Amino acid sequence: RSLEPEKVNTIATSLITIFQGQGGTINDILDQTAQLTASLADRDQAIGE
Amino acid sequence: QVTRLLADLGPTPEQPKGPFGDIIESFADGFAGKGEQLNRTLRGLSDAL
Amino acid sequence: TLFETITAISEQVDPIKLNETLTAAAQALDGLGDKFGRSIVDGNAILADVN
Amino acid sequence: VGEQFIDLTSDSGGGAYFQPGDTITKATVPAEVGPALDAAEKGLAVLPKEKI
Amino acid sequence: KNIEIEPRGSETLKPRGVLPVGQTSAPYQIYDAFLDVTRNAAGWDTQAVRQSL
Repeated sequence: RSLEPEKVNTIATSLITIFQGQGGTINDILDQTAQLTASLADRDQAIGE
Repeated sequence: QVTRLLADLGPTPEQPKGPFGDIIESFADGFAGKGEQLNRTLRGLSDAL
Repeated sequence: TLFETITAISEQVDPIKLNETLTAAAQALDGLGDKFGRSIVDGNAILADVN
Repeated sequence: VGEQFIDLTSDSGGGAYFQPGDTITKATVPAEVGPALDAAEKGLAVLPKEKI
Repeated sequence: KNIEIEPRGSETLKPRGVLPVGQTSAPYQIYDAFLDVTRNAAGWDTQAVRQSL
């Protein structure tokens, strides 16, 4: 019942349209957010105060 | 239909493990040792949000 | 040989862990899948106005 | 279990009709069981079970 | 085919007793399973699925 053709085809085409060549973009997002959140978390005591 | 799906989604000379073998290998190696970290990140994000 | 291969595959699934993983994933979006997509579109508009 | 036969399929279902002694050139044959079993075994044996 | 009975409750069913329709279930036929899997797999865009994986 979960192997219905319409849902599988729509999911597959959408995943293709979304992740086509976006490895570099996602790597950049991960690195930038890692650096920003580490910088913000180094001020845990400051934010608490 | 069985023959068609086994031929199209099966191993090929260019892709020795096939699409499913490649995706499970990439997910097993790309997420090795990140179970606890992902759990903690998801819990913290859920709490904050 | 086919039965031996299927058995070798099936001995690795360990249905307890698969069951809890699938239950968590299903509860994650049990009734909000159109809401999340509308959220992504809304965030797209937000970033298009903020950047 | 068996009981082969031959089916004459015409999507149009009309038009010119075959004459006695003629020959039908377009034909098809089902996928054999041996190739399907081989394909299944190959496609299952390549999956890395330890990675699963 | 065969019928399986799971007894429940403390009351005893008298002869010529009728079980409720809500306490009875029908099987999932093997031909239904083959029909479902084959009709679903026949609509797949297999190239798109392979590309997505």
